[PDB]
Amino acid sequence: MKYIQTEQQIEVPEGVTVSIKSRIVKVVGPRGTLTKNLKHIDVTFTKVNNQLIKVAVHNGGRKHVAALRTVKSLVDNMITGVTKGYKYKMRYVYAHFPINVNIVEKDGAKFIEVRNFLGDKKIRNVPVRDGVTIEFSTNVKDEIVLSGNSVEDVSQNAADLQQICRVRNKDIRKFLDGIYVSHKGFITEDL
Amino acid sequence: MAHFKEYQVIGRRLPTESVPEPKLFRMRIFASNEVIAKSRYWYFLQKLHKVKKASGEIVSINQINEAHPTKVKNFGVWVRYDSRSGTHNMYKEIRDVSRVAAVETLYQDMAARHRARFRSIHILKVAEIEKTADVKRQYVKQFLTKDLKFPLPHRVQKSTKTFSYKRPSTFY
Amino acid sequence: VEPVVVIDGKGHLVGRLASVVAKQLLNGQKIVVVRAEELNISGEFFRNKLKYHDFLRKATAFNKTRGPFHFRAPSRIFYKALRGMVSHKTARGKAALERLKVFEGIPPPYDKKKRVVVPQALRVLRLKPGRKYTTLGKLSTSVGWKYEDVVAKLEAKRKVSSAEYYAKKRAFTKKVASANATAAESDVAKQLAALGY
Amino acid sequence: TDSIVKASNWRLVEVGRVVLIKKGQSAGKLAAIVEIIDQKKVLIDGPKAGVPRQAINLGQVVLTPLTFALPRGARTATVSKKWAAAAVCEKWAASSWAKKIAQRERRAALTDFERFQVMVLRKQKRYTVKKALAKA
RNA sequence: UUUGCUCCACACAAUAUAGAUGGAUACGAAUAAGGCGUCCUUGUGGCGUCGCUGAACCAUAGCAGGCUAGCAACGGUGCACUUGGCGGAAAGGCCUUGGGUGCUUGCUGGCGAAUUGCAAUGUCAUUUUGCGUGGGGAUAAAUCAUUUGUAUACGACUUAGA
RNA sequence: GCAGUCAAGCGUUCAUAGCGACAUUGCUUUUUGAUUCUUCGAUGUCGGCUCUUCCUAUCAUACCGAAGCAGAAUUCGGUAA
RNA sequence: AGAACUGGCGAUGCGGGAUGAACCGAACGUAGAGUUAAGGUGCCGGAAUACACGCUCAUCAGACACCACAAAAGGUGUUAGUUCAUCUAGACAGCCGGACGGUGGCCAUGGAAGUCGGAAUCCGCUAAGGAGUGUGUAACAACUCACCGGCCGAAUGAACUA
RNA sequence: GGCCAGCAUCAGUUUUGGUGGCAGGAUAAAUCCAUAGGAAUGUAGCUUGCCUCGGUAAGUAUUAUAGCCUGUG
Ligand SMILES: [K+]
Ligand SMILES: [Mg+2]
Ligand SMILES: [Mg+2]
Ligand SMILES: [Mg+2]
Ligand SMILES: [Mg+2]
Ligand SMILES: [Mg+2]
Ligand SMILES: [Mg+2]
Ligand SMILES: [Mg+2]
Ligand SMILES: [Mg+2]
Ligand SMILES: [Mg+2]
Ligand SMILES: [Mg+2]
Ligand SMILES: [Mg+2]
Ligand SMILES: [Mg+2]
Ligand SMILES: [Mg+2]
Ligand SMILES: [Mg+2]
Repeated sequence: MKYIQTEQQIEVPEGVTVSIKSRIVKVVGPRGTLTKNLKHIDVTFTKVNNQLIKVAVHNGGRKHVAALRTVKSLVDNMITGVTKGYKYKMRYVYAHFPINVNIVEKDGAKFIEVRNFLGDKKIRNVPVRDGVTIEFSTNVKDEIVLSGNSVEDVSQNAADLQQICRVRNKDIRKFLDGIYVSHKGFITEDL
Repeated sequence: MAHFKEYQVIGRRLPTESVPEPKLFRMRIFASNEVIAKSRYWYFLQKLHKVKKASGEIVSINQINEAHPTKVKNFGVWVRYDSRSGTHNMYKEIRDVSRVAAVETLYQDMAARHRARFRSIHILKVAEIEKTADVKRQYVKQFLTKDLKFPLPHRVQKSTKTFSYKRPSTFY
Repeated sequence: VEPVVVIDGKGHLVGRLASVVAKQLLNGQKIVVVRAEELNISGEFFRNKLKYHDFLRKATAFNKTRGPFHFRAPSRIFYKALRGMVSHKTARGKAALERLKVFEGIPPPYDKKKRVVVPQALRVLRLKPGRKYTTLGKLSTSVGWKYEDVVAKLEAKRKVSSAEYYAKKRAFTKKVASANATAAESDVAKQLAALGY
Repeated sequence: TDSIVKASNWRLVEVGRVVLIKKGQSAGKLAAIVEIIDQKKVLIDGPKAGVPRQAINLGQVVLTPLTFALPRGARTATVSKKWAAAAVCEKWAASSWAKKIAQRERRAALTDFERFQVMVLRKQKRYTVKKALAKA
C-alpha cells in the first residue's frame, strides 16, 4: 500500500540520555551504556522534547513498517536495560542425575560449566557473554540467574545454556532434563 | 491503448419505414482516438441492444473535456474485467485532476496488478467522490489528511556523464 | 576525457560497472579499476555464494585443467564479468582488454591519482533501499580468495597516509580560499564576476 | 545529559513548497505546490514565471528550500498574490543555487573576445592572489 | 674475441605506433546522510554555509610563440644543481632547503611575420634497434664430450673432473 | 516405475503416528510397447570380467525433526551422493 | 499414422527467431542515397542504463509466439479486489477485577462439588454468569474461560476471488 | 588534355531545424472577471480548558484578519 508516514514513540525516562547519530544509537543510563547499529532498516529518528524520540518510515511498505516497530522495541529494550536491567532465571530439571552447574575460568574467560547432565561424563562449557553476570540463587533450589543491561546478551546466554543441555536419542517428552528459562524480568524489583 | 480521451458517442439504430426517428443511444467512451471510440461504442451497444454497425449509424461523436482540469479530484471507478478464470467487478479509487488521467491510471493499475489487458476491461462508471469520508480506500484516504507533508528521502540524481568525480549524495 | 580513468570500484554493482567499462575499453579508453574487493552484487550473500558454487561445479570432465577457470579474487571476478561482455576472442577484444587493469585495494601507482565513480553503476543510486546486496571481498573469501586480510591491512595503511595528505591539502585549500576571498572586491574581481567568473 | 538526535531535515512535499522545473516546456522556472495528488504527483502552479497550472510528476521537478504560506488548492490568482507577498523570486535569486544557474548561463553566453578578456583578468587576479599567498 | 661487453651524452640512420594533440586534478566514511568554515563545555556538540554535478578547477595571449626597451613586485614558472625527509602493494614516486640561470602576458612601449598564394595532419609525440664520436665501468659461464646412479625408454635428472 | 492432492475408513476412542478406499494431478525414461527419423558401399548383437565417472528416487555412515519415541529395537520424514 | 482448404518448404537466397528446410518479415540483375518490415536498442551488438504507472526478492527468481514443457493442491509472503459482519451507544488484542443466590441443582456415576457424566440449558440478581467453558482433584477444596466490567483508543473479524 | 580536391550557383532525391498565416471543437475545456449558492481537510472571530514562552485542544462560526467547491453569465 506504501503508507505515506508511519511513526512510533520512544519514551525516554529522566536519567537516560539517547544519542542517535546517523543510525548508531547510544543509550546511557544509571546501569551503563548500550549501543546498537540500525543502519540496516532505513528509519528516521527525531528528538521531540528530551523525553520523547520519534522514529518514522516515509513511503514505507508492509515489511518496512513492520521493521519500524521492531526498531522502537529495540530502543525501548536498550532503555529498559540501562534503567531496570534484565534478569533471566533458569531452573535445572532432572529426573535422576543432579545437574552440577558452576562458574569456572579458562584463561579468565568465565565459562558456565555443566557436569553430570543425565549422567554424562562430558563436561559442557557455555561462555559468559560480556556484560552478563551469573549468580546462583540461594533460597531457590537449582536456579541460575543471568543479569545484564542488554536483553539480547542475557537471553542469548540463557539460550546457550538451555541449548547445551538438549537430550539426544531419547523421548524428550519423558527425558525432560535440562536447564530451562523459567522467568524473564528486570533486575529492579516492583518497577 | 494510449493516452486516453473521453468521447460522447451517440448512435441511432438506423430509421426504417415503421420506426422513423429511432431512440438515439449515447455512451461515454474512453479511447485514444475517434476510430477506437466508435468501435468501442458499437461493441458495448451490441452487448446491450439488438443493433450493429451495419444496422445502425453514428449520429455524433464529441470529445468531452474535463470541466475543471486543474483541480484535484478523488474518483470512484467501477470496472468489470475478465481474469484468466472468470469475470469480476471491482471498485477502485484514483486521485487525479481529470477523468482521462484517472482512466489511464486505472488501465495501468489493472494491467499491473491483475494482468488485465485493455480488451478484458469494461469501465462501468467513473464518478467524482464529492464528499471526502465517502472515499473508502486507504491508499487514497491517506492523501486527504490535513496539512499533508512528506519528504522524498534518497534522491537519485541522473548524471549526464559516464564518470563523476564527487561520490554523489542522496540528500533532499 | 583523460588518458587513463581510474574507477574506485567500491560499491559499484559489478554488472553495471562491467558494462560501462567494457564499452569504455571498446571505445578506446584506458581504464584502471581499484578496490575490486569493495564491489557490490545485488542479492543476498548466500544467493551469490550459491551462484558461484554453480559456477564452480562447471569443469571439463576429462581434464579439469581444460575447463572453465574459477578465479576467486574480486578483481578476477569483475574481470570475468567484463570479459563476458567483451568479444575477447578477437584481436579487437584483446586490445580492449589490454586497455584494462583491475586491482584489489589501490596499489602505489594509483593511490596518488584521482579516482572517479560511475553513477549509473553506483549501488546507492541504483538499488532500491532495503534490497540486500553482497560485497565482493566477502564472497571471494568464502570461495577461496586468500588475501582479504592483507588487502585490508594495506588499505588501512594507505588510508592513514591519504588522510594525512588530505589534511595538508585542506589546510592549503583554506589558505587559498582566504586569499581569494580577499581581493574579491577588487576591480579585476568585479569585472570577472560580470563576465561570470 | 541531553538526548542528541541528528535532525536530517528534508525538503517536504507540501502546499506552498517552491519547486524548480528541470525538464519540459518550463525547464528552469519556479512553481508552487498547490496540492498533492499521489506520492509521485502534485498539482503545481507557476503563474509569475509563466508555468501553467498542471499536474506534474514529482520526478520532473526538484524541491527548493523555499516555502510560502499557501492554502491547499489555491487558484492561480491566489497563488500569484501569495507568491508576490512572500517575494519568492527575490528569495530564490538570493540563493547560491540560482546564482550558480545564472553564472553558468552567463559563461555560456560569453563570446570569444569575452573569453579572452576573462583569461587576461584571471591572469591579473592570479598575480595578485599568488603574491598574497606567498606573503602570507 | 681477427677489438669483444655494459652504462651515460651527442649525432646520424632505421623501426614502428589498438592511436598524445593544455592537465589521469589523490581523504575516508555515510547516503533515512554528508562536505567545508567557525566556536566551545572537544562531542554521535552548537552555529553558519554548500550541493540540486566536472556546465568545475587549474591552465590558457607572444615567429608551434621571435628580437628588443621599460614599469611594478620579490610573486609565478622552467632547467640543471642542492638540503633533508617520507614512500615496498607493483615502492621507482611524493614532499622539502638553499643558491644559480632563463622566462614571465601583472602593466606599458619599438621591431618582425606576407608569396604555405582561398584549404590540404601540412609533419612539433614516443617505441625499439643499429651505427659513429667521447666519457665511465666489469674482466664469466653454459652446453657437448668424459663421469656418477640417489636418475633413467630416449631426452631429462643427479654427481665428479684443471 | 516413482511421487502428489482429497479423505470414506483402519489405527481400542482418534481421518491424516503410521496407513488409507472411491476418485484425481503428475513426474521418470533403469520396463515393455508404439513409431520408423538416422544407419543395410556394415556404428561388431548376450552376459561376465576390468575400470572411471556421473545421478539420487539414501541401504549404510554424519547431523537432525516425528511417533501409537519409557528403555532397547523400530518406523515416518529432513539436509545430505 | 490418415484426410479437407489454403499458404509454404522441396525448388529459396535475404533481415529476424542465438542455432534450425517449413515460423515471423520479406522473396533476390549491378550499385548509390533515403525509409522501413519482423525483431530489437545495459555490454557482447547497430540502436534511449529512455520516459511513465504499478507488481515481484525466489537457500531451484524471471526474462517473449512456433520453441525447446510442468499440473492438481497449497502459503497472515505480498498486492489488489468480492461479499458478509463487529465498531466511539468503545470494534478485535493485551492487562486487571470479578464470573453469582436458589444450587454441591435433579438423576445418578465407586467417587461429580456449575463441567467423566445423562435430560433442561430453570428462575431470580442481573453489567455478567452458561445447571455452566474447560482444567484440576477419587471426589474435593479450588481455579479457569465463555460472559461482564475497567483501561485502551479506531479500526477489526470471517469467507472468498486472482 | 590526366589525377585529387575546395567554394559558389542550380537540378533530382532525401534528412534535420527556425519561423509566419489560417481552420475546427462546448466557435476547445481551463485560467481570469462577475454573480448566485454551498461545506470543510473550517480562515478570521467568539466561548469553554490548560499552562513553559504564549501557544494548543473541543465547540460554534460559512469569509471575516486565508481560502476553496458548484452552478450561471
Ligand atoms: K544397417
Ligand atoms: Mg530409543
Ligand atoms: Mg585451490
Ligand atoms: Mg511416415
Ligand atoms: Mg562407410
Ligand atoms: Mg567398422
Ligand atoms: Mg566403433
Ligand atoms: Mg533427496
Ligand atoms: Mg526432390
Ligand atoms: Mg522462403
Ligand atoms: Mg530460439
Ligand atoms: Mg538496392
Ligand atoms: Mg551500441
Ligand atoms: Mg495455483
Ligand atoms: Mg538542393
